[PDB]
Parts: sequence; C-alpha cells; structure tokens
Amino acid sequence: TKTATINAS
Amino acid sequence: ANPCCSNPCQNRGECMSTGFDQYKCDCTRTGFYGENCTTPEFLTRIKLLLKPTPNTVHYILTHFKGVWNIVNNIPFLRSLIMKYVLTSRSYLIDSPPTYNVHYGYKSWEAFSNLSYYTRALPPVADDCPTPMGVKGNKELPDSKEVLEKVLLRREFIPDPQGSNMMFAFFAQHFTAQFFKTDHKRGPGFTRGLGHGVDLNHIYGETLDRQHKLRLFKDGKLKYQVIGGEVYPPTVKDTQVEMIYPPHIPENLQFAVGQEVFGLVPGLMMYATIWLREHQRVCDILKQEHPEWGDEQLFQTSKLILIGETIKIVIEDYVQHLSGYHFKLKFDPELLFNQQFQYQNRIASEFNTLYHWHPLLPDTFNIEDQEYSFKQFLYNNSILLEHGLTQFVESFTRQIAGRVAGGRNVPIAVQAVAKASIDQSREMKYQSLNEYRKRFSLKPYTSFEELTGEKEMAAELKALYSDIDVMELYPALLVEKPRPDAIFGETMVELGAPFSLKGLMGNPICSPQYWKPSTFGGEVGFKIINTASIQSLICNNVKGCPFTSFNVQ
Amino acid sequence: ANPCCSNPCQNRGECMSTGFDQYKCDCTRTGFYGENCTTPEFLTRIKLLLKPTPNTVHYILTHFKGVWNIVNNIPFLRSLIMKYVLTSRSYLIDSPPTYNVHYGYKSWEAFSNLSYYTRALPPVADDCPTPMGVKGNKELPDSKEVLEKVLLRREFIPDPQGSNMMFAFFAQHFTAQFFKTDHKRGPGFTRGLGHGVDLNHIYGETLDRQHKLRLFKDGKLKYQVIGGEVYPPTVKDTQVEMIYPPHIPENLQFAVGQEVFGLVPGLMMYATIWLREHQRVCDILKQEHPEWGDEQLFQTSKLILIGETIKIVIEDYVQHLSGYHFKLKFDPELLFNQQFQYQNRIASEFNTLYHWHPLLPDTFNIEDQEYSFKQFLYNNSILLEHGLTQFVESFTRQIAGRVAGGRNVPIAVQAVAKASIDQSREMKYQSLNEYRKRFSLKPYTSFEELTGEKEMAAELKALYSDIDVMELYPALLVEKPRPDAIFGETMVELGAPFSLKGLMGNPICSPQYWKPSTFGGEVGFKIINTASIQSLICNNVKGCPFTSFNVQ
Ligand SMILES: *[C@@H]1O[C@H](CO)[C@@H](O[C@@H]2O[C@H](CO)[C@@H](O[C@H]3O[C@H](CO[C@H]4O[C@H](CO)[C@@H](O)[C@H](O)[C@@H]4O)[C@@H](O)[C@H](O)[C@@H]3O)[C@H](O)[C@H]2NC(C)=O)[C@H](O)[C@H]1NC(C)=O
Ligand SMILES: *[C@@H]1O[C@H](CO)[C@@H](O[C@@H]2O[C@H](CO)[C@@H](O[C@H]3O[C@H](CO[C@H]4O[C@H](CO)[C@@H](O)[C@H](O)[C@@H]4O)[C@@H](O)[C@H](O)[C@@H]3O)[C@H](O)[C@H]2NC(C)=O)[C@H](O)[C@H]1NC(C)=O
Ligand SMILES: *[C@@H]1O[C@H](CO)[C@@H](O[C@@H]2O[C@H](CO)[C@@H](O)[C@H](O)[C@H]2NC(C)=O)[C@H](O)[C@H]1NC(C)=O
Ligand SMILES: *[C@@H]1O[C@H](CO)[C@@H](O[C@@H]2O[C@H](CO)[C@@H](O)[C@H](O)[C@H]2NC(C)=O)[C@H](O)[C@H]1NC(C)=O
Ligand SMILES: CCCCC/C=C\C/C=C\C/C=C\C/C=C\CCCC(=O)O
Ligand SMILES: CCCCC/C=C\C/C=C\C/C=C\C/C=C\CCCC(=O)O
Ligand SMILES: CCCCCCCCO[C@@H]1O[C@H](CO)[C@@H](O)[C@H](O)[C@H]1O
Ligand SMILES: CCCCCCCCO[C@@H]1O[C@H](CO)[C@@H](O)[C@H](O)[C@H]1O
Ligand SMILES: CCCCCCCCO[C@@H]1O[C@H](CO)[C@@H](O)[C@H](O)[C@H]1O
Ligand SMILES: CCCCCCCCO[C@@H]1O[C@H](CO)[C@@H](O)[C@H](O)[C@H]1O
Ligand SMILES: CCCCCCCCO[C@@H]1O[C@H](CO)[C@@H](O)[C@H](O)[C@H]1O
Ligand SMILES: *[C@@H]1O[C@H](CO)[C@@H](O)[C@H](O)[C@H]1NC(C)=O
Ligand SMILES: *[C@@H]1O[C@H](CO)[C@@H](O)[C@H](O)[C@H]1NC(C)=O
Repeated sequence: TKTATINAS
Repeated sequence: ANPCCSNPCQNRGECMSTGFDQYKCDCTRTGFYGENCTTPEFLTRIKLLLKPTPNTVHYILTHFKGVWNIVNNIPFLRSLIMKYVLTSRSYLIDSPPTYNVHYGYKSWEAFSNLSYYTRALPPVADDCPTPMGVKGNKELPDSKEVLEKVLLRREFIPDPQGSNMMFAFFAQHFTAQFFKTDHKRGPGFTRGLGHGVDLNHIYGETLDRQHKLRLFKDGKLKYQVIGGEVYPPTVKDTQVEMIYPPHIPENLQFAVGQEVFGLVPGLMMYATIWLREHQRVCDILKQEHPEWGDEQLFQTSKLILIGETIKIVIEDYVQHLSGYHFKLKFDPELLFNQQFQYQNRIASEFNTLYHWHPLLPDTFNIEDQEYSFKQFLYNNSILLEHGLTQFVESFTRQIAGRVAGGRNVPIAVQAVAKASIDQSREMKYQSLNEYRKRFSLKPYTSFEELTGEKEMAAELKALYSDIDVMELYPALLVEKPRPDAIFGETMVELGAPFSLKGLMGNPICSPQYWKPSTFGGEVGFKIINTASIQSLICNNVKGCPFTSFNVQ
Repeated sequence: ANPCCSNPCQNRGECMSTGFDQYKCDCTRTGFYGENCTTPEFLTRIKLLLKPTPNTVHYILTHFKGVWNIVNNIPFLRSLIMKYVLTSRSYLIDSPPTYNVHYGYKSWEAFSNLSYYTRALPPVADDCPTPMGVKGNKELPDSKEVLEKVLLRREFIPDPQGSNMMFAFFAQHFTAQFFKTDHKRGPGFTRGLGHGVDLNHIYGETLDRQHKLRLFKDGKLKYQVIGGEVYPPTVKDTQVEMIYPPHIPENLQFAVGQEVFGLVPGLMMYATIWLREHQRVCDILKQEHPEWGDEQLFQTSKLILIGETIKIVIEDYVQHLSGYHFKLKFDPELLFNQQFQYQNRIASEFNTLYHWHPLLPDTFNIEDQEYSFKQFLYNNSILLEHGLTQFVESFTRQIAGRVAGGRNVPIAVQAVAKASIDQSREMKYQSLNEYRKRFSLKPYTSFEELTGEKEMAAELKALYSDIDVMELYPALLVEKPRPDAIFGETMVELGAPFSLKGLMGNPICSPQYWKPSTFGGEVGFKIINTASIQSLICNNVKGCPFTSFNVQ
C-alpha cells in the first residue's frame, strides 16, 4: 500500500 | 493376490502380509487397535468427539467478519490463531518421507532416492485384481470418456473468488520450481532435488547453470536492457543450455533458471520481475554492506527472495485461495515451541491435485488484443510488445476459471487433463475415498454427494459404478465447490498440509536461520517481512501498477 | 581485515560486518545480549547456576556403581536417565546445517550442497591477519614439530579402559560409511551423501554398485564359499571397483560396499561378518514371509542391519567408550515427546576429532604371529589363513593404545597425523578454545591446564606461545585424559552431540518408521532390539567366540 501510493504518484 | 490389496487397515494402521493369503495391521500410534485398527482408544474417542469438521471450521473462518476484524488487529490473537491453523495441519504428512511409486513399503531406497516424488498413500500393488485394489472392474473407465463427459469446458465458468491471470501465472511460475517431472524417467520422478521453495526456477538447479546466469558483480544476475527495460539475458551470451525453436530472434531467447518459462510470455513476465527483484535487493545490501563481495551479496539476496516468496505465498496467494476473513500470517516463530520437522519431500499427490488447468481462460486479453492459446505460447514478443506494465494491468483485470465445479477444463489443454488421469493410473494411485480417509475426511457415499448435483454425478455413476472406485484427480475437478469458492473440501484438505511443509519446512524458517544476521541485517530481514505481491510488482514494474490475485 | 576476525560475539551470537571496520553481533535466542552477547538474561543467569559441569556429570556417571545397579534394573528409571543424557546433548548441533569450508555465513549453497562436510564453527575468513583470526603469529607452528614433540609414540601407552582390536577396527569400519573424504575436491568435501549410518559401506553408495553386489535371490548379497566358509565375492565376479595394489591376485580382491576395505584384513573381517548377517536376516525374513520377493527381502534386511548397527553402537560401542556404570539405551521413543530433527549432516570437525590413530598397536598379533603395519596392509590372505574365529579371539585379546594422554601416535602412521594438522589448517579451523566455548566448555588458560602435566605443556607453550592459539586436533591427542579414561573432556563433549545426531537422527528412529511393520514384523523388530556385538559375532563366526570391545 504505502509503496504503491508514493511510487504511483 | 497381495492380502493387502483391499487396504484393510484403517486409521493409518499399516498392512503387512503374514503369509500368501493373510495380513496383519500395525496400529502403532494410530490411536486405535483391532485387526484393522478400527477400535478407538478411550482418549481417541474423546478427541474425535471434540474435533470439528473441516467444513465447520471453514465456515467459521469465512463468517463473523466483524470479530475476525478485531482478531486481525490483536497481534497476540492473530498469532494465536495462525498457530492453530498451522499445528492443525501438522500431524498429516509423513516426514521423514515413506513411500513412492515403486515402494509400497518403507525402504532405504524409497527414503534416500531424491529423484522420486514421495507418496502420501502407497501405490496399489501390481498383483492386485482391480486397479484400485479389489474393487471395481479389471479396468477403470476410459479417460477420454471421463474427460469429455465431466471435465471438458463447454461455457467458461468464472471463478467465484475472483482469481485473475496474475494468480494463474504465479501458480504456474511458483510451483514450477518443485514440480519438475522427469519425463525420461516417469511421472513419479522429479528433477527438483531441492524438493521445495529453493528458487531454482530463477537461479538454476545446478551450480554450472547458476554461474552462467550470474553477473559476478554486486551479487547480481546478468540481464539485458531492451528499450530501456531490464530483461533476462540471452542464450548466446550466457550459453546456458536451453534450445529455443530456431526461429526465435537471438535477443528473445531469454536465459532463466527454469528452461521451460522461455516459451510463455506470462511465465517470462514473472521471471523478469524476480530477476529485477534480485538485483534490487543486491543494490540494497550493497548499500548496507559496502564491505561485502559478490558471493555474499548474491547468496544473501537469494535467501531474502526465498523468504519474500514464502511471505507472499502465505499472506497473499494462500490468503486469497482460502477466502478466510482471518489474515494468514508468515511467522516461523509460531512453530518454535512445536514439534515440527524442517525438511520436506514433494509428494506425487501434491503435484496431481495441483493440475488446476480449469483456471486457464479461453483467450488471453492483453490491452486490446485477445490471443488464442496458440499465439500465446512460445511468443515472447507479446511481452516486449506490451511491456510488463500492460501485462500486469491486463492480467490483474482478467478473471480465471473455477477449478472445482466440473466441466471447466479448456479443450485447448485437454491432453494435459487426460495425462493427469492416465498418469495417476500409471503410478497406481489409490481411490479418491482412500485419500479422503488418509486425510481425515469422510468418504463419499454417492457420486451425487461428491458433485452436489445430478447430471455429472449420474454420468460418473455410469462410468465408475461404485463411488469407492472414483479417482482422485477427476473428483477434484468435479467436486461440489464450497459456498462460492474455487475449490471443494478434498482439494483444500489435501493441499494445505503439503503446502505448509513446503513453506514452513524451509531451512530459513528454522531457529538457527530465522534471525536478522542471516539476511544481512535488519534491513534485509524487513524485505522478507514486509513483502507482498503488490510491493514486488510496484518495486519492479515501471509505473507501479496496482495488482492483486483477485479481480478487484 | 574482516571486523569479525577476532570472533567477538560470544555465546553463539553471530558476527556480521556492518562496514569495513565495524561489526554487529546477532544475539537472537542466545539468552544473552550486549555488543558481544555477553550480558546474560535473568533465566540464563538461573540456568547457568544450575547446570553442573561435564566433569561433575562424568564423575557421577562413573561412581555410585551400586545405585546405578538399581537404576539399570528399573526400566522406568533407566529410560528416564537415558532421556536426560539424550536431551542434554540436543541443543548443541545446528540442524538444519549451516557453515562449511567455503561459507562463513549461511547461504543456500552451504545448505543445499551435500558434497560438503558441514561445520560446527565457520572457517576463519581468508583475509584475517593470523591463522586463528587475529591472535598468534602470521603462521602456526611447524606441524612436524608439534607431531614429533608431543604426538609421536615413544613407548606404547595402553588404553586404561581396555579397548581392544575388535573396537579399533569397528571404529574404523563403522565410521568409514560416513567419513568418506572426497580427496579430488578437498578435505572439506565428502562422498557420503547419505551423511550418516546408511550402511553404504556394505551395500554401496550407488544403486549401480548395490546391484552388482546383490544376488537377486532371497534378497541376499552375493558371496563365495572358500573352504566351506562364506566370504564376499571378488572384483572379477562382480566387477565392483575396489582399491587393490597391482600384485594382489584376483581370488583375493573381494568386492564389498566400501572400495577401501581391502586395505586392512581387520576391515575385510567386519565386511564378511555383516555380509553374513545380511543373509542371515534374509533367511529369517524369508521364513516369516514366504510370500515376499527379493527386493523386499533385501530392503527390509538393510533396514534391520541399520537398526542393529545403531543398537550396537550405543549399547556396546559408546557404552564402552563412556565408562559409565549407567547402561546406555537405544530407544527412539525416548525422543518422541521431544523437539528433535530427524536429519543429519556430517561435520568436518566430527571427522577431525575422530582421527583416533593412537589406538593402533605397534604390531598386530593374530594367534601366534605378529604382523607389522607393512605385512598387514592389503593382506587378505592373513584373514583366510587364520579365519574369522581366530581373528576375533585374537582381536578380542589385543589391547589398543590410549588416545588422549599425548605421544601415542604410531610412527608408522605419522603422515596421517600430520595431515590432520595440515588439513585442519587448510580448512581454516578456529582455535581449540573457540571450539571449547562452542560446546559450552570452559576455555583453557594454560597449556599445563590442558595436558595436566609440564613437559609436553612446556613444549606446546614454546611452539604456540598463547593457549588461545592452540589447535583442536593436537590438543585432543595431548589433553589430560579423565581418571583412567581413554579421552579427555573436549573429545567427549564435541563428539557426543555429533554422534547422537548421526545415530538418533536416522529416519528409522522417527515415529513413522519406528514400528514392527517397518522391519517385517515383531521378529525383524526383535533382531534390532536384541542386537549386540557378541550376537553379531556369535551368529556369524564359526564357534561363536566370546567377544567384546574391552580386553576382558
Ligand atoms: C533412484 O532410483 C532410480 C529408479 O530405480 C534409479 O534409476 C534407475 O537406476 C538403474 C541403475 O543405475 C538404471 O538401470 C541401470 O542398469 C542397467 C543394467 O546394469 C548393467 O549395465 C552395465 C553397464 O556398465 C554392465 O556393466 C552390467 O553387466 C549390467 O548389464 C543399465 O542398462 C542402465 O543403463 C542403467 O545403468 C535405471 O535405468 C534407472 N532408470 C532411471 C534412468 O530412470 C536411480 O539411479 C536412483 N538414484 C540414485 C541416486 O541412486
Ligand atoms: C558443491 O560445491 C562444489 C564446490 O563448489 C561444486 O564443485 C565445484 O563445481 C564447479 C562448477 O561445476 C566446478 O568448476 C566448474 O567450472 C569451470 C568453469 O566454467 C566453464 O567451463 C565450461 C565448460 O563447458 C564453459 O562452457 C564455460 O565458458 C566456463 O569456461 C570448469 O572449468 C570446471 O571443469 C567445472 O565444470 C569445480 O571444479 C567444482 N569442484 C569440485 C570438482 O570440487 C559442486 O558442483 C557442488 N555440488 C552441487 C550438487 O552443486
Ligand atoms: C477387518 O477387515 C477385513 C478386510 O476388509 C474384514 O474381512 C472381510 O470380512 C467380511 C465379513 O466376514 C467378508 O465379507 C470379506 O470377504 C472379508 N475380507 C475382505 C478382504 O473384505 C474383517 O471382517 C475386518 N475385521 C474386523 C474385526 O472388523
Ligand atoms: C566487545 O568485544 C570487542 C571485541 O573483542 C571489544 O573491543 C575491544 O575492546 C578493548 C578495550 O576497549 C580494546 O583493547 C580492543 O582493541 C577492542 N577491539 C578488539 C577487536 O579487541 C569490546 O570492548 C567488547 N564490548 C563490550 C561492551 O564488552
Ligand atoms: C503456512 C501455510 C498454512 C496453510 C493452511 C491454511 C489454509 C489453507 C487454505 C487454502 C489453500 C487452498 C488449497 C490447498 C492446495 C494447494 C496449496 C496452494 C499453496 C502452495 O502452493 O503451497
Ligand atoms: C545415542 C547416544 C549418544 C551418546 C551420548 C552419551 C555419551 C557420550 C559418551 C562417550 C562417547 C565418547 C566420545 C565421543 C566421540 C565420538 C562418538 C562415537 C560414537 C559414534 O561414532 O557415533
Ligand atoms: C460460532 C460457531 C458457529 C458454528 C456453526 C458452523 C456451521 C458450519 O456448518 C457447515 O455449513 C456448511 C454450509 O455452508 C455445510 O456445507 C457443512 O457441511 C456444515 O458442516
Ligand atoms: C493454470 C496453471 C495451472 C498450473 C498447475 C500445474 C500443476 C502441475 O505442474 C506440472 O506437472 C507435470 C507433471 O504431471 C510436470 O511435468 C510439469 O512440468 C509441471 O509444471
Ligand atoms: C550428590 C552427588 C555429588 C557429586 C559431586 C561430584 C563432584 C565431581 O567433581 C569433579 O571431580 C573430578 C575428580 O575426579 C575433577 O577432575 C573435576 O574437575 C570435578 O568437577
Ligand atoms: C622410538 C620412537 C621415537 C619417537 C621420537 C621421534 C622424535 C623425532 O624424530 C623423528 O622420527 C620420525 C619417525 O621415525 C623420523 O621420520 C624423523 O626423521 C625424525 O626426526
Ligand atoms: C584406529 C582407527 C581410527 C579410525 C578413525 C578414522 C577417523 C577419520 O577417518 C578418516 O578421515 C580422513 C579425513 O582426513 C579420510 O580421508 C579417511 O578416508 C577416513 O577413513
Ligand atoms: C508473436 O507475437 C506477435 C506480437 O504480439 C504477434 O503479432 C504474432 O502474431 C505472433 N507470432 C506468431 C507466429 O504467433
Ligand atoms: C601376507 O600374509 C602372509 C600370511 O600371513 C604372510 O606370511 C606374508 O608375509 C604377507 N606378505 C607380505 C608381502 O607382507
């Protein structure tokens, strides 16, 4: 979750 | 003629011939006694009365979502529960292993020879009258008949649990490291001498191979960069024995741990993702250990990926498959105060039950294109054409077929389904009911009970006559699924124990290994403990596409 | 330069470099904490205060013979005690295994590669300043110097415990199945992929060899009858490769499981006895199972001999070596409620400590002759000349040399003793004191403390300077023996744990295997449970000569 959120930004 | 042909001994008691026409049951530690180990010992009785059925337990685990919520958030509780599910399986698998295709009795050959798949139930002795022992006819029903009447797919039946193509291909890629049948030897033989999650499908079964795939710098794996994208290296460069149809372009002849992934774009996709993840971890460890060399960087990264793999398989893969509201957990510590053997030998039966072909769709839709089985096997260009990102987005969206249920095996792969039947017969597998008992399940008393319906049951009754002669593999694909589930009782109850042993039985799960220093420190240890299918893709797929094993 | 060169982490904590000149200790599960895992936790403090030293325990076990008598006759008590001795060793060996000659850190290569001997203590990193890490000089003292000054035998020193030639050759024959160094690869490699008591020295390491040695009738092994006596078949008759000098006639080139057993008539004697015992058991099982075939007869017999071997090694071999008044017992059941891993990997250190050459006499007295090492080596005619009966009566009478004590290594075999020293250095073994700590023993503070005397201690001090740089192998042969014992503390405490794992870790000791049916029934099971070195000889040596491991 946390990684997906920042990396997807 | 073998007096044990009828599988007379119950409750795991062992049958031994005592003369040409006599047998004896060894009820040692069975909790029962009597000629056939059927008379229960007081305590046995007590225990039996207190053990809830798998379906009751499955029910509880799939309801009361509200309480499961509090539990899922009470670490102590969650651990407590995960421990129960872990130990509840435990007592089921023989470890050290026992039988194999050639030995219906313990022998040093059966034990020592790692080239054999082990067997949960011994083979039916060659001299038995009927194929299942003494029941049924001199012959089992035509496999083509069984195949067509109740296994082949008419209309695609989608999996109610939402499994997608990400899941279908992960199942194929993952299990490919330990289900590596040695065709030149036979169905009961394997080439995966590691008998577990050793990641040889990434690193190679042998040192010679591994070495050809390694960069020997920073502990990394060789790779090429096409269009700015990292992909496995070629055969020309690594010289890893692997021979592709001669027309495949040089740069499209990928060299990976498992020489069979090179065909399927879906398998090559995971191969590329894990290769990428290895290097990633290598970079992370190098940063923490500027003092380390290539070997340790490589070796430590391999240990971490093994852990990541087990973490994902339990908390993501199995979690999904289960349908539980309870959050399954990967915690080796849960077993430290338990009696558990950190060793595993892959069972022929685990391989058989895992023939989940009904999962395959009729076509594979990537982006706007829709490919047939024919143009989607052996064609690596599709992957390079669409890219990993599109492949992930697409595979995440496409639903997989239901496995249990009946008639859902794509005709395009029917020969594979017929082989499962034919080969199981070759390896003289015992009946479905014998395996059900073997796993503390109540035998079925009728084909209707098995399927939960009438049409297929009737066709089965016509072909087999007796439910006690019904075969395991076909039964698994026709079994009445659980409420809106992908599988039926038999599949879950036989596979769970095999899986736990393959996952928790890994050396890195043992006390001497399960510590930070084994993975280069707290950093490397965290990689394992925070691993998920979303992270794996996010970290290694341009754009960090959203992903999961279910179709949203 | 490796920051871990000084072996900073104590109490089994693991050292990991955290930078070019920094390290960190992983005190996980060590019961201690602190930079070097030296600060004991509360319960640790307690446990330490309540644990008696090995010498105190050894004392108790070798005194109060009167009470030991009552105990030895109170099954419940005897079992109770044997359980303590079993579990007291337990927590010592890493299983699943960890290090090897090439890996000072856990790796999948170290774990999976069965060609390596495993290591109780990791090797000293190649980049360390001194051979033992950072202590001592750039070089260890000349091995020839150590050899001569304190290892070589001047006058034969007989073993106070009475060990004889039956014991000396049994030690050699028995351990030959698992200590099979792969010379083409190096001292840290083995050819015994079974890593234990699998009896490959009788049946062969490979199916190919085994098949050439089998009769394929009644499950028996091929054999020839010379002068009415049963002997092994020849290399010509079977074509199994054996190690024999050019001048040895064909009729004297016996074919046995271990191709090296023709090197000593003392070895071929045991080879003949066990071959005989296999057939014997085959005949017994055939009688019980007229319905069985060759394969099962063979396989079941092999399983029984494995059990007989373990039985004898514990109740006769180890019993003798121990000097205990307590009757050691072979009972797998004792471990069933305990956490124990039924697996084993042979340690390089177990091989090293086992170089018990001082046991060898200066000449071999058989009947009326005395043979030098030279006329005994490769002379199977001596065995045929005297016969097994005479060999047994003679070997039972001849006393063996003491091992601990110092200066008792026959000059005739000095190159072998030098190799142990040289090879241990090659495999970068850690100091004697590191291994002592590794096994919960108090490090020695002076060479005089080690030897229990002054002359040799002084010579050692001269050569090594620091006791903390003293080497394990030489130390074992010079260590102050225990009261009238053959060994000193270090030998017993390092070897016992390795032995237990090799003996009890055998699959047949596991619950699924430890049952009558596994050995063809109560009859076959009894063979295992009543086995002794006297029975083995009695049943297979004409005349049933009295025998034992001690000189009356
Ligand atoms: C795990 O179990 C597997 C299944 O039993 C083992 O594989 C099988 O192994 C046997 C023995 O190696 C093999 O048959 C062999 O024997 C045949 C006949 O022996 C002769 O040939 C020699 C040639 O030098 C001659 O000197 C003798 O007089 C005699 O005629 C050979 O014809 C054959 O090539 C082979 O060597 C089975 O074919 C085999 N089948 C496998 C290939 O599926 C496996 O060895 C075992 N693994 C371990 C590690 O023990
Ligand atoms: C357990 O560990 C053992 C110790 O590491 C392993 O044995 C060692 O294994 C290696 C690899 O097989 C072996 O070296 C090899 O590599 C050399 C170079 O690779 C090349 O040669 C090929 C030839 O086709 C060529 O195509 C390439 O371009 C490249 O030049 C070879 O020269 C050498 O012959 C060998 O194949 C070590 O010698 C080896 N040493 C042993 C003999 O002591 C062991 O394999 C491992 N066990 C398992 C089951 O993995
Ligand atoms: C133990 O199991 C055997 C084998 O299943 C039983 O033997 C059968 O008994 C019935 C009734 O006598 C016969 O119709 C069968 O022909 C017998 N043989 C077989 C192979 O089925 C036996 O009755 C059981 N014993 C007990 C005490 O329950
Ligand atoms: C932990 O162990 C290290 C390594 O043995 C100790 O470091 C040594 O400390 C003494 C005193 O400061 C120095 O003379 C040495 O040069 C240090 N390094 C080495 C390699 O010996 C350290 O003191 C120990 N720490 C604790 C808390 O006991
Ligand atoms: C540590 C794992 C504990 C597992 C027991 C818990 C839940 C079981 C529930 C669902 C799994 C479904 C089917 C079993 C069949 C094969 C195993 C798949 C995973 C693997 O390929 O291994
Ligand atoms: C199952 C019994 C385990 C033994 C525990 C009890 C007592 C130990 C006492 C004496 C043995 C002496 C020295 C150890 C060295 C080598 C092991 C020899 C046995 C083997 O080659 O295996
Ligand atoms: C809080 C505890 C509630 C226990 C009630 C458990 C009820 C599970 O009961 C199960 O229901 C299934 C239908 O979904 C049936 O198919 C199973 O055979 C049945 O055992
Ligand atoms: C939709 C994907 C389903 C994957 C499940 C594959 C299950 C079995 O796996 C297959 O078993 C065969 C033996 O019969 C082996 O020869 C194959 O190499 C192996 O991949
Ligand atoms: C009630 C039981 C009391 C047992 C006390 C045992 C004390 C043994 O003490 C031992 O004596 C040996 C001398 O033979 C010394 O060599 C050992 O170092 C010493 O620990
Ligand atoms: C009778 C035994 C005396 C042993 C003392 C040996 C002291 C070192 O003497 C050595 O003995 C070796 C063996 O004979 C020779 O090979 C060496 O050359 C010699 O230097
Ligand atoms: C008196 C008889 C003592 C027998 C003990 C033998 C102990 C170790 O055994 C030996 O170890 C060597 C490794 O250096 C191997 O090369 C040899 O082949 C092996 O027999
Ligand atoms: C291979 O893949 C390409 C790209 O998707 C596709 O256009 C082509 O039809 C495929 N080739 C074959 C021979 O199936
Ligand atoms: C071999 O053994 C015989 C019989 O004991 C003996 O007489 C002879 O000396 C030995 N031969 C050699 C070369 O040692």
